[PDB]
Amino acid sequence: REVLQLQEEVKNFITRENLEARVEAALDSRKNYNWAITREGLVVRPQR
Amino acid sequence: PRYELALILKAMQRPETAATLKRTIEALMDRGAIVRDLENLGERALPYRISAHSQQHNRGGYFLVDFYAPTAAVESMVEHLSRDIDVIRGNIVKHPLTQELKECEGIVPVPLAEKLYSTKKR
Amino acid sequence: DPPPSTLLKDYQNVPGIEKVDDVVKRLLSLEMANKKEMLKIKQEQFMKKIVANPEDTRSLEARIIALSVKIRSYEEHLEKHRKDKAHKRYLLMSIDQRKKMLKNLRNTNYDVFEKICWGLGIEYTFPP
Amino acid sequence: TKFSIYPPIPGEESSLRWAGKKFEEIPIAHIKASHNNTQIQVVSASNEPLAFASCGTEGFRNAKKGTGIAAQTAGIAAAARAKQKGVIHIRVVVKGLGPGRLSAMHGLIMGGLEVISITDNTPIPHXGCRPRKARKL
Amino acid sequence: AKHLKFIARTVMVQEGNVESAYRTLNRILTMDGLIEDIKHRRYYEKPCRRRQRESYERCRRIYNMEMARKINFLMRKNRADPWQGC
Amino acid sequence: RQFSYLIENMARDCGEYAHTRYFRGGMLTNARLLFGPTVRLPDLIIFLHTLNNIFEPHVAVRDAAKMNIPTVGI
Amino acid sequence: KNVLKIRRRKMNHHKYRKLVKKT
Amino acid sequence: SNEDLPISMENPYKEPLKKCILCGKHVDYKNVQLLSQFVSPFTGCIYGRHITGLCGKKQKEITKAIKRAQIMGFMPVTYKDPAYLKDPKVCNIRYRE
Amino acid sequence: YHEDRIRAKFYSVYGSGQRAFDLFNPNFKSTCQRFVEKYTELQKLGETDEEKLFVETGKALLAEGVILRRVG
RNA sequence: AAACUCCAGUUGACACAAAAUAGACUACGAAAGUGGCUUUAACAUAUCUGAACACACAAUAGCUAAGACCCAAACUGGGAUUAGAUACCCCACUAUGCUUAGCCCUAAACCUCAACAGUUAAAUCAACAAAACUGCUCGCCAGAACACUACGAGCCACAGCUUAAAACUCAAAG
Ligand code: FES
Ligand SMILES: [K+]
Ligand SMILES: [Mg+2]
Ligand SMILES: [Mg+2]
Ligand SMILES: [Mg+2]
Ligand SMILES: [Mg+2]
Ligand SMILES: [Mg+2]
Ligand SMILES: [Mg+2]
Ligand SMILES: [Mg+2]
Ligand SMILES: [Mg+2]
Ligand SMILES: [Mg+2]
Ligand SMILES: [Mg+2]
Ligand SMILES: [Mg+2]
Ligand SMILES: [Mg+2]
Ligand SMILES: [Mg+2]
Ligand SMILES: [Mg+2]
Ligand SMILES: [Mg+2]
Ligand SMILES: [Mg+2]
Ligand SMILES: [Mg+2]
Repeated sequence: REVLQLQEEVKNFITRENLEARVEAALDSRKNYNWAITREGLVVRPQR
Repeated sequence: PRYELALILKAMQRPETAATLKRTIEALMDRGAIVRDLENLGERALPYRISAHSQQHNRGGYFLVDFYAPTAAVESMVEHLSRDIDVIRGNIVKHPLTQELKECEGIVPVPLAEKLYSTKKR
Repeated sequence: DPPPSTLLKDYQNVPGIEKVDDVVKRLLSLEMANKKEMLKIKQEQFMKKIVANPEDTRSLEARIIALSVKIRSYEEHLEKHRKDKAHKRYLLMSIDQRKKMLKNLRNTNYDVFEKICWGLGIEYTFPP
Repeated sequence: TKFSIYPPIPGEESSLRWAGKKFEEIPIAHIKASHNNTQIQVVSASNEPLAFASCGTEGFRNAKKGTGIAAQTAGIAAAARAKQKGVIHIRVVVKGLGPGRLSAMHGLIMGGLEVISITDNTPIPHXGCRPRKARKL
Repeated sequence: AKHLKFIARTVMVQEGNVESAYRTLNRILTMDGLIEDIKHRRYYEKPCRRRQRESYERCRRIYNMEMARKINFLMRKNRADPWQGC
Repeated sequence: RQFSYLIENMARDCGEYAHTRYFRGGMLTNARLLFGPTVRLPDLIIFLHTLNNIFEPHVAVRDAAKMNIPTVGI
Repeated sequence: KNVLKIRRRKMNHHKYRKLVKKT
Repeated sequence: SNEDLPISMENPYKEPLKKCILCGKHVDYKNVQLLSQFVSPFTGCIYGRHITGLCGKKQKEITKAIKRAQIMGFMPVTYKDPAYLKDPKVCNIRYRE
Repeated sequence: YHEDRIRAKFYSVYGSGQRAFDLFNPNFKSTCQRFVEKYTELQKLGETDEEKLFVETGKALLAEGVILRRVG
């Protein structure tokens, strides 16, 4: 099962052919790893 | 194995920032790497003033690069980053998603230690 | 030394892995793994070559093979780290523990004692 | 709004203005509270020396410099040289746990200067250089 | 040196009350441990002496934290004698 | 101390004796000196509370066994 | 425990190290 | 014999073991917003498990992540980032009073 | 006892009700105890599962007029 | 007091040195020892005990050679104190503390409490300390001092380490 799941993801890996295209896309999106927590153990992600 | 390259580039325009990213990713592939993703964390202000290549930086672009590579390719890639002027700071760490977290049951209370001293009348 | 293209011990057996992408076969090889995955394969080869029942790993024979793969690992680590006194003690103790295994094996089953000494290239020397 | 003990951040605009000036434009009063002396120096936002005073410059000598009287006397002399240049509000920056750590701050208040904030810049290394050996006295 | 200024260990004065601010600042440094750390860093404390003090400070905390737990547990019996005369 | 009054009354009603107060040292082992040489000690002691106010055995439990007096205890 | 038995060995060693330096 | 006798059984009324706020969650060195919740707003000093309320296994993860983010250029050392000053307070420490 | 598993769940689902215990009265039956009697009586019928048997017991009490306010 | 006064303070640039907080945690390692970040390699033994005829390690100090040098600092110098002060206090500076390649192989190297297995009852048990015992095995001790000594032998050790007595003396030592 792990091999099958991996065989699907490999298609999305960056390659020398699609390297330039992926770079531009990354410069347009943003990933946010910031999230706080309360006393009740509840995540609080920022509204941005 | 699977690594993660926390890259802090210099505050530059889009044309120059794209040339540095591509230049940096071509160096990984030349050393036997298999890039997987390129996440952008956005351009922010550095927590402190960083000095690199005779330049005092106050801002930089944060980028992540998840990839697969052999063990011998890490040390050769750490040298390349040092030479590149556009890169303020770059470090490689084992990807945190390749470390399974053992399930936790809860906090176990610890009772006070007993029988530390003889039960004699001092 | 197993080639880098060799698949991992776990993934070689699963079906359908014969016909997959080249990139997926390079991620499941020894090239993208650590040094401890190549040692799991070196041990597997010796068992088939030497031991009658590869599946049984608790037998005195297998323990010698498992320990002889560790000894070779320490010698490759000491060839680059000469001033590592910790791994130099684990080597000299492992060499003394293997000799104690070869003594008990030579006293019980001499037929296999010759097989292991030949397969692994070991020469039992009587202590002074 | 409410009151906060946290200073305003330059990146974020604030509504707290002292005599029509921002928190950043306020001059600074650097105090160095040592064990045997206490130096005071007032500067502007652009790091321009305005006034300098110390227990030694006020006439105190040797052990008499490590007191709260000499520190207060030095704070009054520094608040009288800076008040002639148009100084009213200041930002205090103390450095050291000497005797004149608080007494010097009083002499600045007794010279017509108002303290809006207090900052501690005492040098603590995260390890650093090995200090001298312990005394037997 | 490389960090922003006037953001660390900085306290603002309320209504020109410098005394109350200085007490607050000195209480933040004490609770964080800087005050005591600055006093021991005046002279070099050798490892053996620093290990003797940490063990002394840790055994004092235990004792002081268990005695106080018994005082608050027995403070309920500090009331008047209900059987006065027997 | 909560039951000191109740016990003292019972002893009076049944024509018996009671000692609910602080037990002075020698009431049993040194009785002849405290009371007199012709004093007569109890033949039976009944402990309604075998502990003192510090959660330790009453001294009479040990002093009674010294003087060979049988004890009844709760 | 006292160090009276350590003090006897302390002088013995000191006088011996001082005698070797002299001879 | 008799049916009213007790039985050899485990405590039914026993309550589940308590968990820290971060139990079952992943601590990453890039989540500076979470790591700043366990440092002093004034000195940047890391708090202890008697203030944070975390367990031993999770307090070690916060520490290793803070020390890694500080030297990588993600988090400041001497002070807490002012941007995260208005975040929920989970630490049991009161300075002003 | 076997009924302690029942009581632990009742107190968790509902908890002690407005009714206060009377420990002086030896022959006193609490709201929880009444729930146990019905729960056990329905067990004699033949139901072999706790979830259904537990749910059916509460309905019987509601029919008898008992007040069962769940924590939720 | 001496010293400094091409000193001091603010700001900026700026390490082959040392590693706040976390740590009220008690983990790793045979011990020594190990608490800044990252990566690579990596932490013996499917019964136990077992080498003072051997092998490999072993804090600090110290030796040899080549380097680095903020700070600290034996030695030394100066100031002061003192009846004197070859010390305690102040200042300055060196070997040394660091790196590299080798040697030296010592400690209150002490948690002064051996390894494996097992027990909590009986006489629990001189005292103190960190409660009292069983089985098995190795190592070690037999009055004090002479003695971490002499001689002999071995060792890259040459003012050294290890092993280690005797004569005379005491009726105590502990
Ligand atoms: S209690 Fe489960 S992780 Fe802290
Ligand atoms: K010790
Ligand atoms: Mg004593
Ligand atoms: Mg002598
Ligand atoms: Mg052995
Ligand atoms: Mg030995
Ligand atoms: Mg050594
Ligand atoms: Mg040296
Ligand atoms: Mg110096
Ligand atoms: Mg002199
Ligand atoms: Mg030097
Ligand atoms: Mg040294
Ligand atoms: Mg030690
Ligand atoms: Mg010993
Ligand atoms: Mg042994
Ligand atoms: Mg003798
Ligand atoms: Mg010696
Ligand atoms: Mg000798
Ligand atoms: Mg000789």
